[PDB]
Amino acid sequence: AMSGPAAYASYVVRGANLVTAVSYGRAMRNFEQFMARIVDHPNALPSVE
Amino acid sequence: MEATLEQRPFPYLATEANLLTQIKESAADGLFKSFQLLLGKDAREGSVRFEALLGVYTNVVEFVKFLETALAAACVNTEFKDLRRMIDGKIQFKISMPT
Amino acid sequence: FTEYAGAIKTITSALQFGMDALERGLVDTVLAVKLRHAPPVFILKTLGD
Amino acid sequence: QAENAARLGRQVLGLLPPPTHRVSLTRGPEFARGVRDLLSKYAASTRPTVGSLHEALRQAPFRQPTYGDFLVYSQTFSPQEPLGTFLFSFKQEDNGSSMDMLLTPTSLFMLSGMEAAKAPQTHKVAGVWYGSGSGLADFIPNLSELMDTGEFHTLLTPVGPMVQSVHSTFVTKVTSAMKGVGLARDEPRAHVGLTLPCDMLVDLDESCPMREPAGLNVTIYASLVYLRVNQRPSMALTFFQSGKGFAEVVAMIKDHFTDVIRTKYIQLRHELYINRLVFGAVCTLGTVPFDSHPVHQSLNSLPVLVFANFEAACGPWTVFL
Repeated sequence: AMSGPAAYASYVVRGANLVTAVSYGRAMRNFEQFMARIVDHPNALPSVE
Repeated sequence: MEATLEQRPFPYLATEANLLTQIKESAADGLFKSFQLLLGKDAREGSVRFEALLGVYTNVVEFVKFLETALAAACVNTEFKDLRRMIDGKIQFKISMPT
Repeated sequence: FTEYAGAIKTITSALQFGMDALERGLVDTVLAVKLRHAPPVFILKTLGD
Repeated sequence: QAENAARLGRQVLGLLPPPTHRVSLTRGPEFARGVRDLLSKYAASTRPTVGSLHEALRQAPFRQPTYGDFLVYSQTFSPQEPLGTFLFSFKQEDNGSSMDMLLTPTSLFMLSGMEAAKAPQTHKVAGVWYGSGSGLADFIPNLSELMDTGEFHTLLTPVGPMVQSVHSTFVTKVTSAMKGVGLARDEPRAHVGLTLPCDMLVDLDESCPMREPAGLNVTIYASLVYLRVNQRPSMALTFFQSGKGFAEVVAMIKDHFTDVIRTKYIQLRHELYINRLVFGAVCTLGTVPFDSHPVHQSLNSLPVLVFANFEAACGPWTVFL
């Protein structure tokens, strides 16, 4: 017996990625996470937890 | 880096004034650079395509204190403030031996 | 701001590197003290009896 | 709009030479508190941080170079350069109000006229920056006679690397650097290094090792050799990178140019002209700090070295033989 996910994980591009995806020709995994670090907490050191 | 042209389907805006006069002459003799013709069977928005960053993965160096190694059971640790001042240390033993 | 606060992260991670390359100096030299005073088994064993 | 003027209140009063240390005696021993950069051992803690050492980084040495402003014909200075080339100020006579003549080492290869096999790389590149060699020979008519009596090494004053060059159609402005590290104009907070073509540079210290001591210093030397090819006088400019000190490299340069000494002086068993005896000269182009890696590049191809942290300190021309 083992336990794990039953369905695949989801990754669809929302409106914040889609502006970059059409115009700049690039997209990025979890754009909302990059916004939490560069513009919101710029001096937060990269920890583990 | 020279800024180039690209055919990516921008959300274009419309201007009140027109543009179309004397353009057909200006393709033959260059009035302006960075132009690319499009005929009506292929004048559309292209299918959008891209590449992607999937993550920035970085090592974190967990420091290991000497005092919390189990090596330090083989030693006796004393914090000594001014050690550049000392010249020499010295320990004296006295051993009596009965018969 | 994100150039400034992205510059204060570099210099700390260069200087946390400074202290934690010196804590390895303890574990090096203490182990280097032991090996200068560690004769092997075959020399020391018959001196043990 | 005065907020823009308030910026110049910050930057000009922030960027000044440090004033003289002068404290009146009636204040007392306050002057010892005004000495901070001589303090060079800062205290450390268990977890030091920038806020513990923002005072430590604040004292920095005083470094400001002295620039050179040259107004050049747009024909002599080729309009595109890699922005870090070495320069020379050739000088014959003040004929104009202010017109100056500048020589890149690719350009001085064209006035030389040596064979292609001596520098097999730059001959293609320096042949497309200029004409066949008469576009620059029109300005100095004495290039036959300046080589015979040997006055050409007395007319070059080494200048240093480029910093900035604003180019127009007829007149090209050149901003050069002396005394050290030139500040980069276009990229802020950057420093222009000295770039040499890989063909012209000749390294000197190279061993298997089959030990040499380290140091803080390694000195780039310029060289310039009078020779004869096709029974016509011509020059040859080479560079050197060595930290051996001046007493060794003069003996080392003689071993590099052994064949050039021998093939010339076969001629003077027949004709002995005292004007012909002068052979070469060596200048000092300034120091390079130790263990900086010269990084190869590629331009158009043309491989070009680069030296970070270059500082310039020009010297005399001394005649070696």
